[PDB]
Amino acid sequence: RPTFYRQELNKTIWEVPERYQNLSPVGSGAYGSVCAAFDTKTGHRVAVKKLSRPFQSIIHAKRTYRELRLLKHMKHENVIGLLDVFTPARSLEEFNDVYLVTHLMGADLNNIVKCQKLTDDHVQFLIYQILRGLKYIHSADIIHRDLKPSNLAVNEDSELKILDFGLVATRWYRAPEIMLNWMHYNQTVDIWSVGCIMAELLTGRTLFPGTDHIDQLKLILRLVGTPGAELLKKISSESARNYIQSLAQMPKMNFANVFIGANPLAVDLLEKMLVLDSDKRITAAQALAHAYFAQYHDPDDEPVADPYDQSFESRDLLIDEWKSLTYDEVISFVPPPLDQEEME
Ligand SMILES: Nc1nccc(-c2c(-c3ccc(F)cc3)ncn2C2CCNCC2)n1
Ligand SMILES: N=C(N)NC[C@]12C[C@H]3C[C@H](C[C@H](C3)C1)C2
Ligand SMILES: [Ca+2]
Ligand SMILES: [Ca+2]
Ligand SMILES: [Ca+2]
Ligand SMILES: [Ca+2]
Ligand SMILES: [Cl-]
Repeated sequence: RPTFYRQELNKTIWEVPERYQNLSPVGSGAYGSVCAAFDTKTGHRVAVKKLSRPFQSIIHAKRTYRELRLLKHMKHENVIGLLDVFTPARSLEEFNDVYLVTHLMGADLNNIVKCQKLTDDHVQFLIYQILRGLKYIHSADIIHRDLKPSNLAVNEDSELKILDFGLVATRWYRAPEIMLNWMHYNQTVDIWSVGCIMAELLTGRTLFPGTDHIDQLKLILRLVGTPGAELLKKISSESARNYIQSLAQMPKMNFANVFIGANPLAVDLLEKMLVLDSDKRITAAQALAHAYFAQYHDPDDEPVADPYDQSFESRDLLIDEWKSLTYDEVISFVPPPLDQEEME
């Protein structure tokens, strides 16, 4: 049995195994807070997330289970996964805290594009990695739905992982079907976000920096043009349909005149991502085959996910049932090998 120690971090007590040393706060995460740490077992740097009040209500309890199940399933180099999961609890009766461990990623995408004019080759690599991770999570019928630079973790060598998938926020990267609440959408909501992110990496400017939902919609329509009646099919609110229908008709812009000086292959990819019709939007797997990524693309190294059983999502269980199921998942966790890759 590991010896734990207590340390106050972010004005609360963390209780962690001696294995993890030199904890230092590196910001909030989804439903928790995160500390960097040194794993004395492997000499690796890790990030430890302590969930906040994981069993306070059935909402917290189910999202705790959801997140632990999801992270236990994710095994991809561009997707956050688990090195460890622990609790100071000695039994289910004591079980009230959950800590999740992953490799340390020092930055997010906003740290990369802020004070640096990125080269096109570097933008290619960053977007390629997002799409590789999206192909994987999408293959398991998991969608991010709120992909944005602050949800892309990046290390010192621009290696990137998607986080907080499948779970006041900026809406500047959200797919229009999400932001304004369409009755049905698909996995390519995330591809819209990639388009917005890529545009910003190329120009240094946020593509659609709207001040409210209506201002953001008008910015979007100025670029991609007014939608046809067909897309009104997806909007339930009559007042919203009436408003959009009421707008003066706008032509789609030629993206080549918007992204002056960009790689023409980048402009072509943006044209395929930033389309209002989500059934016309390029998929992650299709985008990986686009010539923009030719120097990185490798079909042998763009894997899909094992099937993921989400049948628990339709079920209402009691707090103590979610808590016991979560405890089961903590105890059954099998840490991965330190080295899980081989030369191609
Ligand atoms: N520094 C770093 N490195 C890796 C991940 C995170 C992380 C996690 C997280 C998720 C699961 C897990 F098991 C452990 C940590 N959640 C939010 N963040 C963010 C903390 C600051 N914003 C960017 C990343 N932070
Ligand atoms: N001000 C910005 N950074 N973006 C707003 C934009 C700029 C141009 C491309 C699209 C459409 C239209 C012209 C309005 C987005
Ligand atoms: Ca390769
Ligand atoms: Ca190896
Ligand atoms: Ca490596
Ligand atoms: Ca090969
Ligand atoms: Cl599974």
